[PDB]
Amino acid sequence: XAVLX
Amino acid sequence: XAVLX
Amino acid sequence: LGSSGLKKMAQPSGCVERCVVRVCYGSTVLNGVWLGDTVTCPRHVIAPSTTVLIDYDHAYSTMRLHNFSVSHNGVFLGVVGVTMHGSVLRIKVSQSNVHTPKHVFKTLKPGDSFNILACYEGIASGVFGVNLRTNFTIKGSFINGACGSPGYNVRNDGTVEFCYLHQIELGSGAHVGSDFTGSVYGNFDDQPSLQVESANLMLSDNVVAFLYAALLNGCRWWLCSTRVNVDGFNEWAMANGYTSVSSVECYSILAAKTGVSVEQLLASIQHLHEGFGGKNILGYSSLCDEFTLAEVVKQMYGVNL
Amino acid sequence: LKKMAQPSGCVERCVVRVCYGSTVLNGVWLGDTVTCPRHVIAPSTTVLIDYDHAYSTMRLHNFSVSHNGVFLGVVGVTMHGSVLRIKVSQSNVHTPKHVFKTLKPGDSFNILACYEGIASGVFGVNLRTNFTIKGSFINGACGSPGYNVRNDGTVEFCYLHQIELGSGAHVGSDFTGSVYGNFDDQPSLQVESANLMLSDNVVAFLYAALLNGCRWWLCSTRVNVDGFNEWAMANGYTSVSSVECYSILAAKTGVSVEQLLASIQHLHEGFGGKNILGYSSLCDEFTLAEVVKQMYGV
Repeated sequence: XAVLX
Repeated sequence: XAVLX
Repeated sequence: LGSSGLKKMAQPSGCVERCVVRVCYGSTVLNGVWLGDTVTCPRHVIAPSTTVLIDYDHAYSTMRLHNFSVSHNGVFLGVVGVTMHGSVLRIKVSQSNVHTPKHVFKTLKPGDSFNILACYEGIASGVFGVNLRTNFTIKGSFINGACGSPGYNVRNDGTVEFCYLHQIELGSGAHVGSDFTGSVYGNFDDQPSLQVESANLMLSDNVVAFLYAALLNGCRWWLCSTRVNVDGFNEWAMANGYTSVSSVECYSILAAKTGVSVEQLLASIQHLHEGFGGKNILGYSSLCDEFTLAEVVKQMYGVNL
Repeated sequence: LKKMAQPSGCVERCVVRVCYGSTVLNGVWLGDTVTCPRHVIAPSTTVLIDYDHAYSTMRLHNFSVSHNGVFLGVVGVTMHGSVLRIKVSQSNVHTPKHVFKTLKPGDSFNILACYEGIASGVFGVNLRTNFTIKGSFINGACGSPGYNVRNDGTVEFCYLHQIELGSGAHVGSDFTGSVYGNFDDQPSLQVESANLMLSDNVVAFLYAALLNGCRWWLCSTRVNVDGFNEWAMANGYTSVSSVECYSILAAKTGVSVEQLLASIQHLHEGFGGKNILGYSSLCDEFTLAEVVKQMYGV
């Protein structure tokens, strides 16, 4: 779920 | 009513 | 995940900060902008009083150069000449600003977004984004000594558009400036007189962009099920404090990516016009006309204009 | 009340373009050291990253560090927490008087949103109780600096953007590599605690309203600190911290904090259409310091 920019 | 800054 | 977030921002203030100077005449102190060998600032800096009707003609003719004091970060520049143009002064100095950015001068129109570098005593203290409203005022944040604070836009190629010098706060709290050619926006007077502005209209183009941003961020509760055509909406806008919608195809990019037509966002504006009741939209508790289509697309997809 | 940022100039001159292979994000250039998110060396985006493996197989000649298109020379790379410290030959002659600070929930700071090593936007933000912030970032934003500028001119570097959680919330790390709230710089399913309303800010906001002639909302009711604190339990609000700070503004209103405490309860219910300084709901976006500074220049 988390997205690293 | 207006004021000069 | 499922969004990017919509946040109100100003463009970077760096290149403009290096142009802000402290301009003092007698005991009056405000801000100026230093480009080339010329400092532009509000002309009421030479007014013996700012709290009374000013005879600017007399103010300029009894002006003496040795009462001027221009500094940048405490380093004093040498005043060489002063000339009056509209509501501003152009102060010629010996030293030329070696940090003069590639720049032009632009006059804003209602609906244009720009950036304010709020300055005091020649030092920038805050930076924020604003819209020139339909009544040629802005909703900024200023206190005593803010005058001369520059408004600007930075183009893609890096050219700085200088377009605002803060000058006035009306009795309503609304703020007014001039462009760098001296023209006071909306033809207000640079006097402490009673001046009234036109009733503000909601920037309908901006609300549409805002609602698209809301959809692209997962906010959907407000979506109306009915459609309203452009002419049908413009007839409603004139009668409820909204501008006309220009022009249902600039939104083709977001209409495509959301599957919601502009007409469906127009009927929603009508319904949401009342108020949000309890609910929210991206942190905002009423319809928001603060974001242009360009601002939205920029924050969503990273492209310009 | 206007949410604004402190000038970004001094910070802009520290922002650099950091590229590894073809991966490009932002770095902060202080002295001879460039700090950037370590995931710049990550081979993939949709998969759990073996940073140890990524780092031992790391090669320096694949780095490209630039400031306004001017290339610096990479000399050394060290990994510390969730960031890399890239040693460069050239020293940043525009290194501002600075320190490194780790923010606490409730602290306001400024985000300089950067892409490709060039700043594109600047805005004010608050660190929430769940150690996230609500900003706006897309592809290539990581490494964007967060900062505060003290009164003496000292720049506090305190945030490097790294991740967006599934909830939409944004998270960064400090310059020591510690990711705020102990989130991982991994694409894993990570859920944060529910956000709480910064009640200190709400109180400050209401004082601002009083100072602007907005008084309609003033409740006739009184509520003590403890009574409000467990009203706060059931409505997503923080504890009130903690009465003695508002003694100055209590006077200009004739309103006690307790009278500012009971109104929040009543207004939480709803505004009935009416507004407070343009807001149709309670606002915790402004600190007391921000209010006083915008009101009186302090």
